[PDB]
Amino acid sequence: EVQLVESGAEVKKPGSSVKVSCKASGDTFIRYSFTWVRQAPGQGLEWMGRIITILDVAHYAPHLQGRVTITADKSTSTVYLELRNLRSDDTAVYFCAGVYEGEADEGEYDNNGFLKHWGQGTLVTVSSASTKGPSVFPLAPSSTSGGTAALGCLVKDYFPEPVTVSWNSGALTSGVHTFPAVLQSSGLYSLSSVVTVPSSSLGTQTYICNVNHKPSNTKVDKKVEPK
Amino acid sequence: KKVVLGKKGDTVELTCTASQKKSIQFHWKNSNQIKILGNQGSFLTKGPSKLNDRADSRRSLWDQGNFPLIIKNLKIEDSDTYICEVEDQKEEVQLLVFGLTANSDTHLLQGQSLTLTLESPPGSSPSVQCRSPRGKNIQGGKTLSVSQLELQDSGTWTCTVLQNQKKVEFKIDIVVLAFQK
Amino acid sequence: EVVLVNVTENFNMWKNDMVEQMHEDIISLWDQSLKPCVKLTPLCVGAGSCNTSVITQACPKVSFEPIPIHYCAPAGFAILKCNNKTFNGTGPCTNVSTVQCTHGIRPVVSTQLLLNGSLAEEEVVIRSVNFTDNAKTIIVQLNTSVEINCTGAGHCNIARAKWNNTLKQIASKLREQFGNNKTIIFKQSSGGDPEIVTHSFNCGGEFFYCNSTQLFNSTWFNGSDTITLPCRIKQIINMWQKVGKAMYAPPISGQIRCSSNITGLLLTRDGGNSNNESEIFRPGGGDMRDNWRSELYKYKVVKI
Amino acid sequence: DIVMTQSPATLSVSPGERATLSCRASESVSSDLAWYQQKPGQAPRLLIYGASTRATGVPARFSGSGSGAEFTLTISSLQSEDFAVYYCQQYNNWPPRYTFGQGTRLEIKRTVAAPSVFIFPPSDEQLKSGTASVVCLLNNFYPREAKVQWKVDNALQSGNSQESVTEQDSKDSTYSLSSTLTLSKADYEKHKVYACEVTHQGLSSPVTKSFNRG
Ligand SMILES: *[C@@H]1O[C@H](CO)[C@@H](O)[C@H](O)[C@H]1NC(C)=O
Ligand SMILES: *[C@@H]1O[C@H](CO)[C@@H](O)[C@H](O)[C@H]1NC(C)=O
Ligand SMILES: *[C@@H]1O[C@H](CO)[C@@H](O)[C@H](O)[C@H]1NC(C)=O
Ligand SMILES: *[C@@H]1O[C@H](CO)[C@@H](O)[C@H](O)[C@H]1NC(C)=O
Ligand SMILES: *[C@@H]1O[C@H](CO)[C@@H](O)[C@H](O)[C@H]1NC(C)=O
Ligand SMILES: *[C@@H]1O[C@H](CO)[C@@H](O)[C@H](O)[C@H]1NC(C)=O
Ligand SMILES: *[C@@H]1O[C@H](CO)[C@@H](O)[C@H](O)[C@H]1NC(C)=O
Ligand SMILES: *[C@@H]1O[C@H](CO)[C@@H](O)[C@H](O)[C@H]1NC(C)=O
Ligand SMILES: *[C@@H]1O[C@H](CO)[C@@H](O)[C@H](O)[C@H]1NC(C)=O
Ligand SMILES: *[C@@H]1O[C@H](CO)[C@@H](O)[C@H](O)[C@H]1NC(C)=O
Ligand SMILES: *[C@@H]1O[C@H](CO)[C@@H](O)[C@H](O)[C@H]1NC(C)=O
Ligand SMILES: *[C@@H]1O[C@H](CO)[C@@H](O)[C@H](O)[C@H]1NC(C)=O
Ligand SMILES: *[C@@H]1O[C@H](CO)[C@@H](O)[C@H](O)[C@H]1NC(C)=O
Repeated sequence: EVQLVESGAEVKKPGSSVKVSCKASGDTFIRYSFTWVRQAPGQGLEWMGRIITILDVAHYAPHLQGRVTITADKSTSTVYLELRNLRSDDTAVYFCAGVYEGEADEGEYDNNGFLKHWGQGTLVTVSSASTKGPSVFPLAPSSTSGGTAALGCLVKDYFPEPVTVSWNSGALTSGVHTFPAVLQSSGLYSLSSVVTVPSSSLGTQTYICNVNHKPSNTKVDKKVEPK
Repeated sequence: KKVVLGKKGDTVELTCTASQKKSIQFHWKNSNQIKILGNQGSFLTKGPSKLNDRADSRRSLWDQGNFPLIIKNLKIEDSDTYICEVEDQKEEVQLLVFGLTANSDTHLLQGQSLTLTLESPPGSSPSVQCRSPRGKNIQGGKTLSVSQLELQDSGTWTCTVLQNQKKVEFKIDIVVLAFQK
Repeated sequence: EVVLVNVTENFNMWKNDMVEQMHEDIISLWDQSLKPCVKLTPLCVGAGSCNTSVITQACPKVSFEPIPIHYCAPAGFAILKCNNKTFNGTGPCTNVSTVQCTHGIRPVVSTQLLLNGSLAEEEVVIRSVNFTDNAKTIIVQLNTSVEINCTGAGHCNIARAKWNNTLKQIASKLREQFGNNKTIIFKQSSGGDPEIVTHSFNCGGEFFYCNSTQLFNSTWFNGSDTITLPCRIKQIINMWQKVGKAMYAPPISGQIRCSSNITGLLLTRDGGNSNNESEIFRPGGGDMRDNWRSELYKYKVVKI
Repeated sequence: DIVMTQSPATLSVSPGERATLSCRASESVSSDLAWYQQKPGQAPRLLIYGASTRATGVPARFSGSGSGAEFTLTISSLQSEDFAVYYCQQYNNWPPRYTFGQGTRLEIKRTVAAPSVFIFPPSDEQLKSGTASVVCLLNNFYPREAKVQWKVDNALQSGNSQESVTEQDSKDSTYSLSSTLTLSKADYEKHKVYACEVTHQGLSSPVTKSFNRG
């Protein structure tokens, strides 16, 4: 079997090109064919193309034909996807995937179209927006009725994805909901992280949300207090 | 009477060109008429020679009337005269394979000796000249020896072997250790 | 058709335009009939920059089955036929006929063994453009055919006794050519492309590659009831028509069977500077013109 | 263009029971049909290829059937780890123009649970930055379907809010939802009462949570 490890996340302006890579380890490289599949946020899988590694021949989806190139470097066991003239709607996770074809070096070739092995994925964000860290605002608990109170942090106006949120430096996980981000009309992302805690615990227990945004090297800690 | 020099362990390409840009029948043989390699239509054949598993051509050039003999991982004993028969004509090329090695692969001390040994085929008599990073020049036949290494001799030496008016270049990395006195 | 009395005509099977014509015809036949999923051909006409031509097309599975071809006289020409039953194909023929067309020739594409062709009418015959040249192919024509049965399950069968009798007849002809006191040795192919290292052929539309070592491993003038050759069906092949590669789809039939008659061989002699009193012969082929020559050696086209 | 269509879009199944997923092709693809499983944040995983052959590491409770233009994925007894999104893939054509179905989301069917609704006014800090985000939280409900409306001074709002919803909770099988209303500070201070109204199967009547600015 083969392990597929892809290159890191990319951030691109519309009109740029991107080249993502995928290292295949663990088996005979030329006995596999490799395929690129992408998935826009909230959407399904989309087949982009597939290279017959032994022949150095790639075939592409019609809607991409002309602006996509798939190559393979047999000397480093590495597969490449290049996407040119990037559009905002090209924002997706890009997966490298592969399948064993038979003893290709001996002329045996199944030409399998299914996909057994998958890389971890590469986020490619295409946007006019520039990198920026989030503003973090408290969602303070109120008079949140019952024996349970709700509180949180609003994590607003950052780009690009992702942002990571924890509570009390990882000591608090029970009852936490960190919502998927939405894309605001400004082209910047926003999310909320909330948690439900005993209301009797307000005033005695301190709650701090830890927000990390690697792209802008920003780390914010926000104490969320009653009032 | 074309002479080509090869390096032991390297790859050499011997050329054979036809008078027209078309794939035709060719065959390479050695001086003892042993078949090395040729084509049968659009397929490659290999003969019962000692070069068999190290011999190849470049088929993407056949349609242009070029039928090279490519030999990888060269050995001294590959030294021979090779003949390409194409268009009822014969191209003769003499191959000489040389190897050059230092006495040790371990790090040397200042003041210690370095000896280089040229490995060569029967019937040849080459001249060797080698030069160290500092400019130290030494010349000889089969064996070249420097009596005492300087610290400044550490690095890549460049040795040129001269045979039949032709020359080939060897690069050999030598380590000479520094010390605190 | 009509025998020409007292007429002596020179033939040269190694320079025969009928061979070139048939070759182009078979290439065209294959292009139209057997389409690969991917086809690759080199193109290095440029300066230090190669441009592999790549064709991708629909590749339907088709049961390939050669049909006899008759060549009749091209406009302005006539076909002459050597009636000498043992003619070597190169020299004067004292018994010549004019014919309207050749016999029906099945254009079998194969290496090593010639299949479904014509048998010699008298004794086994061997032909070469220059026997002294170890690089020139030796065409063997049997006078008795030998059955070879192949299956997509991965092997070809040949009766061992019949094959053994065949080798003895061939070796005796090789002795008669190279020396009465020479030992005749058969050995496996010495190497090259898979298509010529193995006995390769097409059966049921599939490309077979059979290990022929067991057919060529004996010493002459110094087993089991059936010889079973391991075979392999390939999807990626080197093309015989010109330099390139083609890819075909995997088989769709679980019962691929064919039986052919071996009617000839293609051999090469090792040669070399040896004071040794023996000759070594290995299976060869690859140039399909030799296949067409094996049938057309007795014909020539002359302008009226 | 061979179009693959999956049904249903969402399948709700009680743990330990059978699930049947359907895949349809716009024309015949013979048996060149594969099924994949995908969990949030992960790569897809091959389950079935050739219409009915299980990939290595795939439990026997998964089985594929069909040929031509209609296919089925059956999971005979749903385990906790089987709840995911499932995709079919056609790979019959040549030259290759392989296509995927749009997916069937397989989720856990549990009893109805009404949301706990919380409202958060904007923070003083954000107000100082010149903008006002009001957040409505619907916590731990089932099923996923919920309606949230914003009213500002009894005026029904549209086009100025965004919703986000969590993945189904791995412990209690509920969902949570946020709705965020955003206005400029100037518009925010032009009104008094801010209310989010929640409609859900678990609630006999719409639930309203509100606050008076200031
Ligand atoms: C042909 O040969 C025969 C027999 O040798 C002879 O009688 C005759 O004169 C020759 N002339 C022809 C062509 O009839
Ligand atoms: C190869 O062929 C293409 C298409 O005809 C041509 O544009 C290009 O210049 C050629 N050279 C290479 C190696 O790309
Ligand atoms: C028939 O052809 C053979 C081989 O070329 C030749 O040796 C022989 O003399 C021919 N027979 C006659 C009757 O001339
Ligand atoms: C072929 O047969 C002819 C007689 O038809 C003869 O003249 C010629 O020498 C033969 N060639 C060889 C090499 O035996
Ligand atoms: C010439 O060959 C024919 C066969 O076509 C045969 O009948 C005849 O005996 C031969 N000619 C003679 C009389 O030598
Ligand atoms: C075939 O030719 C050989 C000589 O090469 C001979 O011994 C044998 O009898 C012939 N067989 C037939 C069927 O005439
Ligand atoms: C026949 O082959 C030998 C050996 O290669 C060669 O020396 C000779 O020139 C060839 N004869 C002809 C007529 O080409
Ligand atoms: C090959 O098959 C035929 C039947 O088509 C049979 O008569 C013959 O005995 C077989 N030969 C073998 C297995 O060598
Ligand atoms: C032919 O092969 C048989 C086995 O089938 C073997 O016994 C014998 O040695 C061979 N006959 C000879 C050498 O004439
Ligand atoms: C054929 O079989 C023999 C004996 O098993 C083996 O040595 C040889 O390498 C094989 N040849 C090919 C073409 O694989
Ligand atoms: C060659 O044949 C002999 C007997 O004829 C057999 O014992 C030996 O195994 C064979 N060798 C190969 C390479 O198949
Ligand atoms: C030889 O002819 C037989 C019977 O006519 C046929 O079945 C077989 O396919 C042919 N063999 C080849 C390789 O064409
Ligand atoms: C092969 O030849 C034999 C004997 O002439 C015949 O019985 C058989 O039908 C032939 N088989 C094929 C495949 O042509």
